[PDB]
This record gives sequence, structure tokens and C-alpha cells, in this order.
Amino acid sequence: MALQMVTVGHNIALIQPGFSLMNFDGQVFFFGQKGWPKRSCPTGVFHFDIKQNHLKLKPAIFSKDSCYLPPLRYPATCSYKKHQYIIHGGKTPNNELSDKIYIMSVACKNNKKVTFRCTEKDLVGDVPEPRYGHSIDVVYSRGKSMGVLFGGRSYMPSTQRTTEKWNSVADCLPHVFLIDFEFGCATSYILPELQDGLSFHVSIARNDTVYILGGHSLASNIRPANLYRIRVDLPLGTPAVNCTVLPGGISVSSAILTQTNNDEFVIVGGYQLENQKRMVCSLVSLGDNTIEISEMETPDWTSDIKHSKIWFGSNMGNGTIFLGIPGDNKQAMSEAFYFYTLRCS
Amino acid sequence: MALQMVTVGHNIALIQPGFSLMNFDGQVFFFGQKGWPKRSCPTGVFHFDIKQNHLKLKPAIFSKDSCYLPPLRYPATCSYKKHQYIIHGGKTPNNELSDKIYIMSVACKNNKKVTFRCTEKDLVGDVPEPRYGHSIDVVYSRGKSMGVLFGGRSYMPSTQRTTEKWNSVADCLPHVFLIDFEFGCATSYILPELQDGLSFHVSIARNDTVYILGGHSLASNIRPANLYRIRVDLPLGTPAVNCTVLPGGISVSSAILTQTNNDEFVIVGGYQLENQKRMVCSLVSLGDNTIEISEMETPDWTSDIKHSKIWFGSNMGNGTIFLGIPGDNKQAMSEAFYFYTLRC
Amino acid sequence: GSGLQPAVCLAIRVNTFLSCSQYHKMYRTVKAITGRQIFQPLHALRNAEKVLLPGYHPFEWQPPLKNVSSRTDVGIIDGLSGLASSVDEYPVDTIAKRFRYDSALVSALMDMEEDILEGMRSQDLDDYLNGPFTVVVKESCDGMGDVSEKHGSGPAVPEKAVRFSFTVMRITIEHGSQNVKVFEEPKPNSVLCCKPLCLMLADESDHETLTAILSPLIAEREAMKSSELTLEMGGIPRTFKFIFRGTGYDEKLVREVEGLEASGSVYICTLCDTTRLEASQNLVFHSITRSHAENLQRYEVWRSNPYHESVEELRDRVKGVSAKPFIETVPSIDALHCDIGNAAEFYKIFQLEIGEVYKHPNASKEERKRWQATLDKHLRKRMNLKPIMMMNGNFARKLMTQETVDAVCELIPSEERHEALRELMDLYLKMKPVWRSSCPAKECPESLCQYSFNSQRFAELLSTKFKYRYEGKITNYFHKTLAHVPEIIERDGSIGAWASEGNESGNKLFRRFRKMNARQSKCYEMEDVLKHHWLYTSKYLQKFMNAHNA
Amino acid sequence: SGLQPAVCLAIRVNTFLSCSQYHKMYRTVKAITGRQIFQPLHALRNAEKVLLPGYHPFEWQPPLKNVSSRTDVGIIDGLSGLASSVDEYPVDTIAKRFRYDSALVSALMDMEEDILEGMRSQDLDDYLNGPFTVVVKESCDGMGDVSEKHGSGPAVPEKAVRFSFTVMRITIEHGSQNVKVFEEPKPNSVLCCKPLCLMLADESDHETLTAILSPLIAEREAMKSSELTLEMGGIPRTFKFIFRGTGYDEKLVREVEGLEASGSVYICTLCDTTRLEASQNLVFHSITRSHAENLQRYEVWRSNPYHESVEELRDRVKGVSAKPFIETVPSIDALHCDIGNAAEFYKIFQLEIGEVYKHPNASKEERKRWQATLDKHLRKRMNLKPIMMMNGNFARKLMTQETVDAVCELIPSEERHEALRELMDLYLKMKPVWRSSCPAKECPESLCQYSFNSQRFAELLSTKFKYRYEGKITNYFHKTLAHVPEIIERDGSIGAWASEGNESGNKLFRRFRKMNARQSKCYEMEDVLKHHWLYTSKYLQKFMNAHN
DNA sequence: CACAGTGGTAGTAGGC
DNA sequence: CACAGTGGTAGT
DNA sequence: CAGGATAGGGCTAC
DNA sequence: CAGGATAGGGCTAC
DNA sequence: ACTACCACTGTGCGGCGGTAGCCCTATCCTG
DNA sequence: GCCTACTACCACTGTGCGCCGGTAGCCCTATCCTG
Ligand SMILES: [Mg+2]
Ligand SMILES: [Mg+2]
Ligand SMILES: [Mg+2]
Ligand SMILES: [Zn+2]
Ligand SMILES: [Zn+2]
Repeated sequence: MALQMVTVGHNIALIQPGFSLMNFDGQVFFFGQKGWPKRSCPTGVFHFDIKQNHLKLKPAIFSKDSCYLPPLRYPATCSYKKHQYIIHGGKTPNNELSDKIYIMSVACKNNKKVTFRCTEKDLVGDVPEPRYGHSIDVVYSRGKSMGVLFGGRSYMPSTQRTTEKWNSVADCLPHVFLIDFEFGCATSYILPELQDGLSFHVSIARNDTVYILGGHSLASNIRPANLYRIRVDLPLGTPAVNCTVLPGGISVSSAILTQTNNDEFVIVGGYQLENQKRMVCSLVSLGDNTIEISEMETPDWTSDIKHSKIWFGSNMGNGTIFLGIPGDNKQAMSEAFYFYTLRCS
Repeated sequence: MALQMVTVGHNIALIQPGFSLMNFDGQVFFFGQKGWPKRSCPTGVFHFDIKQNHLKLKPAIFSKDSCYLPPLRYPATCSYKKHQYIIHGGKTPNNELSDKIYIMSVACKNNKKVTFRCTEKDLVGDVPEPRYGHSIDVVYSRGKSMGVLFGGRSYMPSTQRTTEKWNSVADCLPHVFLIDFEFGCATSYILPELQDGLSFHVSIARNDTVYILGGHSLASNIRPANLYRIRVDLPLGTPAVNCTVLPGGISVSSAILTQTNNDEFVIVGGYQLENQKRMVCSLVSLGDNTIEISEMETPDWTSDIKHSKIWFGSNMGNGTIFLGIPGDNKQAMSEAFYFYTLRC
Repeated sequence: GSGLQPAVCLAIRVNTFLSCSQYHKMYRTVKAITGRQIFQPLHALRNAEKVLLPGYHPFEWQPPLKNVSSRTDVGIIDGLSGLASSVDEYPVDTIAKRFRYDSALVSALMDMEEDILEGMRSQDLDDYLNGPFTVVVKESCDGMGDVSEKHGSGPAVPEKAVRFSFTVMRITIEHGSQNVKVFEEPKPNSVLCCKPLCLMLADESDHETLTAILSPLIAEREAMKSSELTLEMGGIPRTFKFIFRGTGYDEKLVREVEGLEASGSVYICTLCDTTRLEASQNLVFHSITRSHAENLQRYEVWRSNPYHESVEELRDRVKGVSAKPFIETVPSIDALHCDIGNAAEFYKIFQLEIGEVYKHPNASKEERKRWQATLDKHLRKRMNLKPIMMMNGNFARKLMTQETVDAVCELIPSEERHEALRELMDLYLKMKPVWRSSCPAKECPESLCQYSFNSQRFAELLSTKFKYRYEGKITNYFHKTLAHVPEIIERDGSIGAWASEGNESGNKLFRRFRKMNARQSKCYEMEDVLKHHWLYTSKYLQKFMNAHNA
Repeated sequence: SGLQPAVCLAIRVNTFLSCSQYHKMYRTVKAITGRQIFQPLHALRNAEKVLLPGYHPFEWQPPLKNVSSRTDVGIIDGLSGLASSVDEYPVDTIAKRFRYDSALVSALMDMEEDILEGMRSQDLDDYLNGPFTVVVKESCDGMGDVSEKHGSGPAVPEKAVRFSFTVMRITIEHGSQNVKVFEEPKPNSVLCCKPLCLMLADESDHETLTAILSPLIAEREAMKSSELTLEMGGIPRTFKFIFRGTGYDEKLVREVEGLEASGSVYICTLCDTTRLEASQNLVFHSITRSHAENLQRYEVWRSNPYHESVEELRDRVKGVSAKPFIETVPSIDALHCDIGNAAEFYKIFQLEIGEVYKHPNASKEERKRWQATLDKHLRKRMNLKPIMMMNGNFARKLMTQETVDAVCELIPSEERHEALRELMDLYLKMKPVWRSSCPAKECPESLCQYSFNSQRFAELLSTKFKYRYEGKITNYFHKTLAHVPEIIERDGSIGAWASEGNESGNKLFRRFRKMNARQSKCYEMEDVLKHHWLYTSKYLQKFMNAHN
């Protein structure tokens, strides 16, 4: 609702569609920089610091025990209880997909400068695929946690991939992989209500159910206004999963989620369809096992945004959404992206 | 000898080969600007005020009684009796030559600035054909005074001139026009001593005589090491002129004459050969009938200069010499010329 | 020799831009594949050029041209014109190569000889006539840039060129009755018609160099103004009067050469002696007065100051003529640069309306930049116009469209501004055909008939709804478009016909040749470019290439 | 009728004639001679099909990994199905490529005549369907200043990336003998840098660049693992392929080989050495870096199995932080070697004119004065003008004892004259080695002496020019001095393997995009690639060399 | 040592 | 209303 | 009071 | 203390 | 075999050292 | 001895580095002296 044009002097060219913000210690951190990690930030992770509507991508050190992960575009970023983000999939700057999970915790913090521990979890079992545009989001069933991974784009299987369509993406078979990072044992779940591969679908995990809103199904090339609630059971034994396509779903893709308040998220629009982007936010109130997709007072969108063709961004983390739109003055050196921040009360 | 570079902000683009500097009571003024007078300085004349080795071409202005003369390249500039710089000839930015004489006085100095009364002194009689590279120089004889205009390249006569060679110049037939700026009458005085026409000769005006010195005769395309002395008596009626080919002259051209002290003039810069400049300055001691061109000590010529194919400049009038050379056109509008100042 | 004649092989080498090297590749390839000389070798093509280049066709000027050599064999002479490139003289950073304007015109006529006779026939006249023609010649000078100085021996020429080029626009012979157009360049702004006359490696702003190089051409022009050309064509000793019309100049260049202050001057037109203020107030009722004769009289007034007026009173007396004109330009409008400047001002207007500066006069530089970027992104989205740094004519005539205004309106949250912009552009498009037509008397007489009224509406619209940006500050080209175009049409019959669009379009060819049809040496680039650009403009070769229709 | 369509096409492309200008010439010749001497545009277009990829049948004994077997694909989209959805990563790209399979078979069937003539010339047969170990010099090259066009299309950068390949050397097996069937006589000829992908992108855009190129890289990797049964002269001949990625500028090499930028303290794309460890040793550097080694090092960086800090880890991987995308061969861009070494000698002249060997601390504006002085004197003496972006022609008129003789006219110190003249003498006894397409033949003296000439150049750089090359040696000085001999032993040449052919093909890219292409973002790349394939067609070049 | 021009002379093969 | 391409495709 | 960011400039390649 | 230079920016053309 | 059509191009402005990155050090900027 | 074809030869080109609003000028006003 509260829009303000953020300025990015240096390292703005690193912010690329597909970047992921991660809220550690309340300090917000950028990841998924353009190109590969430059020695100004060999890690690719940056202190995201907006001060007086000016953003400063302050390089962020990693740990000794850390796995220096690549800049992943459109990966699956979720969070935890010290507070460790989970980054699955994503397009490496080499436009090859990651199958690794990157558990980016914080190893320590001093003078506001953080050293992360971006360890690498490899997934035994039904490791989903190298994919992107998907949603990883964690559930807490019986206190035990589990990362629900719902599909996003991938590159065709090697047997089927061809260089004339090398970058052709297929929405992964819509499954639900249960990543138990205690063992990294992914567990696929073929849900019959999930029969249309999805991607760029905002997934809101509340306690034990993840609400898949929006998404783009290139299989149908349409953005289904679907509200798949994937409820998860992790009792003593049988890890079970049941999805239910609730009503009230919204047609969005690449939308940006933020937990403005407790169980009160805000999906500031992504795209209603390719050249019709959702210039209307969508409040999402989550009862313990109910969810209503309201429609906020659409912010005073700047013409630069309304008249844009694309827009990207991610959850600063508290109630704010960092947005970017192609500036296209000359998109050569100066400012290839006009960036904004969108607070929510 | 005190070669110190000069920095110039805007208006550097106005200083060009052919510019003249007029020293009105210590205030030096630049006149011949590149292109026509822009509405920044519609007069074309400037204050050539250097300060901390940085030159500020401060747009001067003319008076109401004036004549907004054109930016004349390689004109004949000469002080005068007050102190009205005569300016004859010169290539207007249209390449045209100005037969007009422009007498630049200084009419107002209430302000810190000046205000020139550039009058047009129309010429009568054996007027000099439109020319440039020549030398007007005032000789004061028996009290009476006359400007001695000699030499200068000029465009071929309107009959012999052709468009295949429209700008082809010929050194004006060597004559010494005597000009009474009190009446604006030129008096051509063809002299057998001056066989070859000259241009870009320095010329030292002393009482009743003028030492023509070190020109370029386009006819022979050679710079004669001649030192013609043109003595000018003024018996009422028709004045009596007579030249004298003195020896010891230096084969130079486009050199800058600068009165360091009285009766002594340094001849800095110029060219000995089209491909070889005159890196060696030359003091010139003068008597009423004496002259001795003593080869000065070579200044600390920077490689910026020594290696420049050309150079140009003019006498700031206080024993000082403003000296420009083609700068590096690494770009188009980088810097017109690198400038320098010599004190002597 | 069942192949082609050398002149046709030359027309091919030329209009197909084939370099002599690539043409030789082709010629030897066909001669080694087929065996027969389909194409003529290069020596033959050069012997043919000798015919199409100036310095071949004999001619006479009944009053011999003053200060012009009577020699009819001079072709690509040095543009310096004996300018002493000496160390004592003014430096010469100029590779100038020019045709002698009389030789050049002779070759241009004898080149269209067939076309002149074609018209004399089609005009119910006798193609054996020798009556006094009247060749109207649009001399068109224009400065060019990014002319990469070459390495090698030669002056340190600037990375700038000047292309003087005369376009033989129309030839009219008087058959007693009236001057009938035995020829009219159908495509006058074409690159095939603006025949080069002088390629300088100079800057059009370098008045010293420019004038050193052009005063020859100007002398030849002022001479041909006062002399018939009894050159023989069609076997008959035709005789031509020349009406040179220097209209293919950029306004910047006109002001350089007609002795006027830069475009930003308070004195705004090269046609009327009015001020930017009086031009933002009246905007229409301004009569052409600025003429080369008047500009010279006014420069002599300035120089002389016969009334001893201050620089302000004086500058007003002379109405901006501080400098001496050395080119008799006819007071007209570079339709190319009128369109470019008017589209630049409409681009600015769009920026401003996006900023609603009619409400918010004050405005941030970065916010004006933001409006510019918004407009850029939109025109790219809707009108598919990439954001260009330096406004061109194509971007313009794609921007001077009701469609571009429809797009811009999407960014103007003000329907009254929508209507203001749409009416402004409606008027500008009901006027642009007039000063942009090669012949509005027929191309758009519906508009010309109503041009004065449409421009009155445009002016009062700038004063009503674009009150901003146009109170005491109207662009030079707006003033020309509104005030003079009707008079320019009553005088010359057209404006687009009389634009530098041909010269400029030929700058493209200058580059094309300098890179692909010239010896890459400062000594020979201008000579060769001039040769080949002349050939390109030769209606003989263009005919031989139009033989698929002929 | 004497002109076959292929010959009129050769005339059209090699004479750079546009289809419009060729049509003018054709209709004119046909209206003049009456004879339809030139075959019409449609006939040339039907002939192109034979020369463009996607015409000649073929098969790879091991069918290629993730490459369609279709022998009927030509100018496909370089996007490669890259989803331009707004959800995905934008595509500021107009990419058009040949499928490297089809491109290579078209190059071979275009050199069919050349290959057969060369095997005849080598005591060999035409009944010899033996495995020709083709050697393909890959040359990717960012162009820049590519004026983008108005009209419908993605907001591409004013840049390009011309991936190309020069079939440098086809060698066949003859018992144990490896016979050089055909060897590109003009390696860096723009007539042989077969364009393979023209993408209106920016090599700096690793995401876009890689999206466009990784299909080519996959085809290349699969060809490295297979054998091409192509029917030449009516015989099915097998072609093994060896791709040497060498026409990459060091900036692009480092982009695509996972390496830090040129300014990195890790100074080479060949050795793991350091900008400092190379300003001291300067000659003795085994070529260590290899795309395989660089992948190992990238996954070592990523994983950090030894749990090292960023500095220790970086020094363990030696700058391989990014993932190597292209299997670049650890070689030198003789062109950019000349450009960089000559810009270095240019700075050297600027500094000797500044005598910074005595006055290390000098004013920025004084260094500008020195640049200006050298500019003026080189324009005067060496006649070569001051250029902003150093080029190779400058680097050849400047890397000349004539030029240092001219410079010495600007330095007072005669010992500096001796130093500069010896430096240039060594650089000019070294350059022939990494410019000559085969120094073993063109300059074997300079090659067998290259070790010593390089030791001397290095010791003189350390001694006389220590004001610039103590602890900081340029990357191309370290390549020239330390790696050239090993590359010659390995590659047999360097200039043969430069981006000079690709870069010169940038000239044709512009010439076509301006003259021989539909001026529309939808087709500029397609048409330029078509016509720059043709131009590079040895078939058409032969037809144009019939007079010889 | 890049290379394919860039085109106008000049010189050199041929014809007659 | 610049105009001559720019080349493939579709349509005569 | 020294530690850390940091802006700038020199340096490498394009 | 107001007059004059003057630097800067807006404006015109290229 | 022609020719139209499409949906645009370059010529129309100019300058100037630039990026990107890297790496080291002179500021600066704390607490 | 003519002409016609062919080719060397000159000394260089561009393609190799981007980036951006720029210059020149005008002129009108906010800075800034200027004691
Ligand atoms: Mg102009
Ligand atoms: Mg590159
Ligand atoms: Mg390149
Ligand atoms: Zn007017
Ligand atoms: Zn190395």
C-alpha cells in the first residue's frame, strides 16, 4: 500500500528478475544477483539495506563451512525456526537448473555484517528435479517440520530435451515433495487434484497447510485462479498429504508474498496474464484451517509500474515488498531497473 | 625565456592562428577570433587578461562611435600615437581580405573593462590591395607620423583569380604604402631594394624607420634572411622613403615581435622552414640608425612545442609573448590549442 | 561483345554500390565461368566515368564566368582552391575535393540530357530546341559527423565532413508563351539527384575552413547567376540559365553562412527579422524579409555601424546579422530539419504533458528525465519507437502521428490535455504535408489551401493549452512552419522539394563510399567518394538501371 | 544462361551485393542484353538452401545427446524455446542460430570440393571414408554499438554476440598417419568464420548469453562424443570433431570459463598464476587451466569441501567462482594479444615521455599531456591518428621499431631509448610466433628463440620498466611471455586461433544488418546469419576464385 | 604476422 | 509527405 | 582509536 | 548597496 | 519471372574516454 | 607502334572497448564578486 521509489546506486545491475530476498535477524538480504558472483561479492548474497528510500547492496560474507551457492533465479525460498532460509532449484547464471538445496542460515553477525552458512543439502530419494519458479515452504505438523515443494518450470528431461528447444521449460509434473532436512529425504506425492503443473505460484505456509495461489501452467499457458490448499500430515509414521482446490483463488504468476501480519499476508500482484500484470494487491487472511483471498486498496502505482510490461521482486520480509521494473531508458549501464518498495501498514 | 603554460576555459575555441593582441596601457586584448563574433562577444574583441597562468578571454565591447570590425586573421597590427591600434588587412572568417583599416582606440574605462572605438579609416590614393600577413608599423618622422604597410599575401587579382585557385595567394608586390591615418591616404612607394614580396615578416617600428625582418616570399617559397630597413622622412608634400638591405637578418616567418625593453625587441617563434620552426628566439638591439639581431638564449621549449609542426601567437605588449600550438585533437572538441606565455 | 556496354556496367557498379573491387570480382567471375566479357573491365568503366564526371563535356558561358577558369576539362579539383596549406598561413585540417560548379552543372545537365529532351517532347515542344532554359538548382550544404579520420599522411582533419551538393530540381524553357517544365526532379530529396559538388573533411561550424572551401563554389555560383550556359546537348547548342536556390541547408548552417546568430538567438528566423518573443506572440503573420542581399546590407550596417548604435540597438537594426553572408541561401525551410525539430519539440511536449507542467511549472531535472524515460518506454511499447538520443526524421514522422498521440495520452491523466495534444497533432499533420510535400499544389492542396488557418489554430493552441513552453519561447522551426510555409509555397511552390533531405540522405552514401567505394587514404577518399557519389547521382546510369521499365 | 544460380549467389554475397541491388543488376542486365545472364533472386534463394544448413542429410553414429536428428533445420531461434513469458527471466535478445550439427555439415559439404582436392593433394583417395578429425575454431565475440532497430521486438541491447566457427584443419587418419587434408590458409579470414549464432545480446549478460549459447555448447559437447557420417562425393565419410574454443576475448573467456575478470589477481586463463607471481617469474608457467579443471574448481568453490574462507577457497580454485559454461581452450587471442600488448606499449610510451621511471608520482593531467604528446607525434611521425579504443591496425603500426624510433624523439634519456628499442625488438621477434598461422613455417627462428626472447623481454620489463611491471603485469604480457611456446607445441599456432576472424566478421555483421538483411528485429539476425554463412561458403568463394 | 578489400596508376602480359 | 533499399513470401 | 565500509582511482580486459 | 561579471541552465539548432 | 508488401533501415547532432570488474588505498564513518 | 586485360601496389580501411546525452551558441537568471 505504501509505495516509495527506492534508489539503487551501486550493484543495482545485480538485481535481476528471479532474485530472492531473505529476512535474517530482521535484516534483509539479497540473493540471486545478475551474472555470477563478482569479487565485490564472491558469495552473491548481499545485505539488502534500504535507508531513506535508497538501497545499498552491501556484500555479505559467507562462512568457512559454507557452500558458496550460485546466483539462483526464480528459486524456491522458504524460512525456518535459528532462522535459516531454504533455497531449492533456480536458474544458475548459466541457465542450468540447480537440484541442490541451499540452507542459508546465519553463521554469525557483527557490526551489522553477517556471515552466512549456505550449506548444501542433497536430496536422497524422490529428489524432485532441477526446477525453478516453484515453491518451497515449510509446514510444522506434529511439531516436526517438513518442506513442501510444489512444482515449477524445469528443462525437459534429457531423453526428451533437444537443443533447438534447449531452454524450453515444462511445468514439472505437479507433485508435492516432502523434504525432511533432518535427512534430506524428499518424498514425492502425486495428488490427483494437482494434475496441472504449476509455477510462479505464491505458496503461503501457515502451520501444516500450504496455500498455492496463482501460478502459470505453460502446459495450458494459462494462469489458473486456483487455491490449492496442500495439507500435510507428519504423525509418528505415515507422512500423508491431501490437497483441496479451494475457491477464491486468484490468477497471478510471479506474485510477491509478504506476511504483513500474523497469518495476514499480502500478495502484491504478479501477472494476471502475460501483458496484463496484476496491478491490484490481494490480502490473504489465514484462519488456522481457513483462507480468504481479499483485495487490498490497490497502491498508488507509479505510472512507471502501471505502464510497465513486466515487474519482479520479493519479500523484504516484514511487511514490505521490493519491486523492480525495466527502466529501459537505454538499459545499457546506468539504471536497467527502476526499483520500488511497497510497505503494508 | 619564462615559458609558462596558460590554461583557458571557455572561449579557447576563439583563439586561432592569425589572432592579434593589442596592449592598451597594459591591458591586453584579443581581437582575431575563430569564426565571426558570437553574441557572447559580438565585437570579437576580448580582454586577454591572464591571471595565475590562466587566461580569461573576457568579452569586451565597442562604443557607439565604433565599427564592429570582423575577426581578422593575420592582419597588420600596429600601435599608434591616443594609442589607436591600426589593423589592416586580414582574412575575415569568410576567407575574404579586408582592405579596410580598423583603428581600435579605447574610449571608456570607467568600468574595470574597456570599450574600444574601432573606427573604419577608409583609405584613399594608392591603397593597399586586400592582404594579410603584412606589417603596418607607425614611424614618427619630423613629428609627423605615417604607417608603413609592407608585404602580405593576397588573393590573386579579380582578373587573374580563378576558382580552381580561389584561395591561392601571392605575396603582394613589394611596396611600402605610407598611410597618414590623420587623412587616410596610402602612398605606394615601390622600392628597388624590395625585389621579393614578403609576408608574415616581423617588423620593428622605430622613429623614422621600420626594420622589415624575416618574412616569407611565397614567390620563392623561401624565407629570406633579409633585414630591410625602410627609413621614412616626412617633408611636407610627398614624404621621402628609402629602404636598405641590412645584413644579419634572420630567415624567419610568422614570428612574434615583442618589445622587452625600449629599443630592444625579442623575436620569438616563427618558422625557418615549413617543416622546421624557429625554436631559437632573437633579441634585436636597435639604435636610431643601428640594429643588431643578437640570438637570444633558447627558452625551455616544452616538447609540447618543440614537436608541434606549427605554432602561432602575438605580443601581449609588455615584453610578453602569447604562444599557441595545435593541441591534441584526440577528440573533435577536446582543446583547440595549447597556449603558453613567454616573459622577456 | 554480346555483353554490356561499359557505361551500363558502370551504372551497375554504382547504383548497386558495387565497389570497383567487388565489381571486378564479379566481372572476372562471370568472365571465368561463362568465358565472355558480360561486364566490362574496370578500365572501361573508368573511361565511361570520364564521360559522366565533370571535365568531359565542352561548354561555354556567353558572358564568360568571372573568376572561373574557362577550362572544360577540370573534374575533381582540390577544394582547398590553392589555399596555402603552409605553416605560416592559417592551418588546413581539411581534405576538400570539389567539382567546379560550372563543370559540375554541365555534367549534371548532359547527364539528364536524355531526360531534358524527354520532357521537351512530353511538353509538346521541339527536342531540337536551343532556347534559353532555366535550370533551378537546389544547392544543399550539410555538415556530417563520425567521419572517422583515417590514419596516414595528410592533415589532421576533423572527424567532420561537409557535403555541398546541388540538386537539379527543375528545368524550364520559355517557349515564348511561358516557362514550361521540360524537367522536374520527381524525387527531389532523393539521394540520386543531389549531385555532390564539394566534399570537405571539415566542420560546417568552422567558418574559416568552410569559407575557404566554399568561396570558390560561391564565386562560381554568383557567376553562373549572371551567365548563360550555351552547352550543347542532343546535338544542339542548348543554353541554360541557372537559378541556384540554397535551401538544402540546416538552419544552423544557414545562420552560419547567412551571417545570423545561432538557432538560439532572440532573432529566430532565417526568413523574417522577428524575435522569439514576437514569434511566440504572433506566430503566423510574419513576412519573409531576410535575403542574402538584405543580410549583406545588414552586415555592412553592423560592421560599419553608420548610425553609431550600441551593440543592442545595432543588432536590432541588423536583426541578427553580425556576420557576413558568403552563401546566397534562399529564405526557406529545411523540411527535413523542420520535421525533426518539430518532432523534437513534440517529444518535449509529450515529456511535459506527462509531467503536467501546465499545472506544475517548476520541475525536477531528474523528474523531467523520468518523464522522458516514461515516454520512451511507451513509444517503444505502443509505437515501437526505440529511444533515440538524437532525433531523426523517421522517429519524427512516426512520432508526428495521431497514433503516437494516442499512446502518449495513455500517460497524460488529463483528457483536456489529450484533446489539446490531439488537436495540436491534427493541425501539425494537416500542415506537415504542405512543407513536406515535393508538390503540395497537387500532393496536398486540401491542406495548403487551409494552411494559414490551420497554423493560426496551431499557434493559438500553443498559446492556450501549451501556454507553457511557448510564451516568449517558440522554436525556430515552429515559427517557420506556422508563419512562412504559405509564403514559401507561394514563392517556390514547395518546401520538401527544397530540403537537405537529399544532401543528408547522401551523407549515408558518403559514408557508404568512403568505407566501400573509395581509396582509404586521406589523399584519395574525398576525390573517390565525390566521383562515385556523382556517378550514383547520374541520371544516365540511373536510366540504364531503370531499363527494366524503359 | 552462362551463369548458374550458385555463381550469381557467390557474386551477390562475396561482392556484398544486396538481393535488392543484385535484383537491380539482374533486371538491368536482362533489359540490356536481353539474356537472363544473372539468375533471379528466387534462383539464388533456392541455391542458398543447398549451402545453408538443413539441406544435406547426415547422421552421428552415436546419435547426439539432446540434439534433434533432424537434418532439415537451418536458422532456428537462438532463444531455444527460452520462455519469454513475463513470469520467466526477460529475454532482451534477438538470437538466431544454426544447429551446430547442421552448421558443421554445411561447412563440410561446402568444403567438399576443398576436402577432396586436399586429400588428392595429399596422396590420398576419394574412396577414403576415413575419420577426418575436423578441427573447429570456435570464436564467440561481443560486438557492441549494434544500433538496435525500431519495430516489434524485445528491447534488445545495442550489442551483439557472434558465435562462429572456422573449420581450421581437417585431418584424416591414414594407417597411423594423420594427414592434413585441408588447412584453412587464411584462418582469421572473415571468409571462413562460419557464423553459428548471432544473438543481439551482451556477452556481459551471462544469463542471456548462456541461455542462447548452451544449446550450442550441448551440440558441441555431443559432437565431441560422436562421429558424423556425412555423404561427400557420394561416399559416406566420417568426421570426428575437435572444437578448440580460442576466438574468445579474454573478457569472454573469463566470463564463460568461470574465471574472475581480467583485472583479477589471477591473471591467466591458461595458468593458475597470480598477477604478482607473473610480474616476477614472467616466463615459466605451465598451462594448468582447463575447462575440466575449471569445472572441478567451480564445484570446489561451490561445495567448499575443505571448508575454506573465500580467500583461501578462491586461491584453491584460482578464480574459478563462476561455472565454466563454454569449453574454451586455454589459448590466446592473437588479435587481442596484439591490442592489449600495444595498449601496454602505448602506456609505456606515455610513461617514458613522463619519465615516471624517475617521477613515479605524476599528475593525472600530466599523464594526459603525455598521451597527447605521443598522440601528436605518432600522427606526425607514424602517421597513425589518435584513437580512443585501441585497434589492431594501430597495434601493428605502433608495434614497430619505426614507432619506437618516433617515440624516442619524445624521451630525453637515451638509456630509455635502448630499453624501449630492445623491448620492441623482442616483442617483434615474439609476435610473429603468436600471429603467424604456423610459426613453425612462417617464423621458426622466432619460435625456437621465443623462450629466450621472452625471458629477455621479461627481465627488461622487470629491470628497465619496473615502474609499471613490478607486481603488476598485464594479462596479455603474461600470456605472450609465458604461455605462447606451450600453445605452439600444443596448438601449432595462435594467430590461426584468434578472434580476429570473428571480429572481422563483426564488420560483415554490420554490413549485412545494414545492407543485406531485412531491417527488422524479427529478421535482421536470421538474414545476417544466412548471408554471413553464404559469404563464408567455400563453394561460393571458389566460384569467385575461378579466374585463378 | 588478418584480411579482404579501397580504386586509380603503372607496369606488364597479351593481342592487333 | 524521403527515399532507396532490406529480403523473404505471397500473389500475380 | 583503531576497525570496517567505501569511493575513487589505477589497472586488466573489452 | 547596487553594478557588473559569470556560471548555470533552459532553449535553438545540429 | 515481376512486383507488392512488411515493417523497418540509415542519413540526418555530437562528444569522450567509457563500461564491468578488480584490487588496492585514500576517505569516511563510525561508535 | 595502337588498344585490352590483368595484377601489383599505394597506404590505408574496418572489425576489433564501450558510454552518454553532447557541442556551439544564445540569453536569461541565480550566483558571485566587488569594492
Ligand atoms: Mg549542419
Ligand atoms: Mg568480447
Ligand atoms: Mg568484438
Ligand atoms: Zn521568420
Ligand atoms: Zn597463465
